[PDB]
Order: sequence, then C-alpha cells, then structure tokens
Amino acid sequence: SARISLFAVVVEDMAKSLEFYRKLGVEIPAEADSAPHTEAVLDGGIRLAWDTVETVRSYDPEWQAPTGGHRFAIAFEFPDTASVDKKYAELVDAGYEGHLKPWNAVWGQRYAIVKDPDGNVVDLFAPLPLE
Amino acid sequence: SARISLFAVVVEDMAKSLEFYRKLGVEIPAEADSAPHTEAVLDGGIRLAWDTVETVRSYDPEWQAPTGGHRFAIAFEFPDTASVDKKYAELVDAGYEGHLKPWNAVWGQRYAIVKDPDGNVVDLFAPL
Repeated sequence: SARISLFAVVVEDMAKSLEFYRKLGVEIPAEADSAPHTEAVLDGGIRLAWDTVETVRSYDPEWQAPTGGHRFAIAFEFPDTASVDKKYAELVDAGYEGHLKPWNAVWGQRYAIVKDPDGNVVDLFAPLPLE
Repeated sequence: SARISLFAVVVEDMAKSLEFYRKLGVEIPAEADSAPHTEAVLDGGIRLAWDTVETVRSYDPEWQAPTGGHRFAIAFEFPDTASVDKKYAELVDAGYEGHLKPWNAVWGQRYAIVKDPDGNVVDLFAPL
C-alpha cells in the first residue's frame, strides 16, 4: 500500500520561494538557493520540495503555469494568536501579500492568509482553546 | 514556533476526489463524501485536506476553476517497483488521467504521474 512521502511546489525562482518559507520556520540551507530542486524534511519524515519550472519541464515538457483559482493551500500552525498576528505583519512588512488579515474563524482558530512568491495560498493559524 | 500542519486541495466534487485518493491507500470514511471539508492524518501528524469549491468561494467568491499545469504535486511511495506500474494501470482503468507512463527516472526511481480529478499532479514512485 502506498504512503504520501512528499509534497512539491513548482517555483519560478528558487531563492525567492525559499526565503519566504524560511520566514515561516522551514529549515532550508542558504546553499539551496542555487539548486534546481530542493527538499526539506518535515517533522515525521514527510518532505516539502521545490522544483524550478525548468526542472519540471525536463520530464514534463508541456507544463504551463495555470491560470484561475488556486488548486491548493499550505497551512502553518502557530502556538497562539499572538504568534499568528505577529507573523502576518512580519510577512507583509517583508513585502509579501497579506490576503486576509487575522480573524477569529468560525471553526475556532485564529486565522490569516498570505500568498507565497509564486502566488500560492498559505494559511496561518492557531487554535483558540478557550472556545 | 511555526510548523507545517496541513496541505489542502480544492475539490469541485468531494466524492469524486475522495474516491480517487482512497484508491491510493488514503483512509477516508465513506460519509466524508457528503462533507464540505475532509481531513486525513498522515505520518507525523501532518494532514491532507479537501475543501469544496463552495467552501472556498466563501472566502473567495471570485474563485474560478483553473486550467494549466500544476503548481502543486503529491508524491506517493510504493513498497516495490511493480506496484507503481500496477497502480498506474489501475487508476487509468478507473478513468483517471494518466499523465506520464511508468519509467526508470534518472534519479533512481520507478516513476509515474497521474492527475487527480481536480488537476493536481500525483507522483507514483518506488526506489530502483
């Protein structure tokens, strides 16, 4: 039986994408900026990977950047409301797109949304245990 | 302080999506087919989630089904190489999109690529 081993995102610029994720706590060496493909190991073993458009086209020649609504989102968990809000402001202050400012979501979590350098949706959240 | 916790995909049809993933060994309750949101816990606690387009258009009324290549891919590892070819044939027979047929990738893996019901790329692999 199969098991999910890795998740990957296609990036226009490796260095630019990597710096955004480093800002979200993902451990990535600076040296990876010059790589056509980068992988980071998440807690538990699953990997998050980045492949440049050229790398993708090496085996998937007809690949074209999609237009329209996002097909997915990557959600990061924080310990509390303070850390979520602080990170949102930090990312926006760093030049990244703040899509939806922090709010208390009906499902019981402090929630916020930003976009990565490639325009992908990234959620920031923390539980609201008092609810 | 921050850690990746979830990877979510937008589905036009929850049932159609979930049945594809159940075919890849993802344990998903049958009643999740009628839910606007579904989650499955993977190795280490990270979750794969599904959200209907309506759920999505809630906080994004503009959302329009995209077209084009993937910006995101999910890679499934298999116990052996024969399992990769077998699963690829099965999924294609089930009516799913076979993108790139099995081959011995230069990085040292039997590799194959299909697309899920919503256009997301799914890699099938096993070490050579």
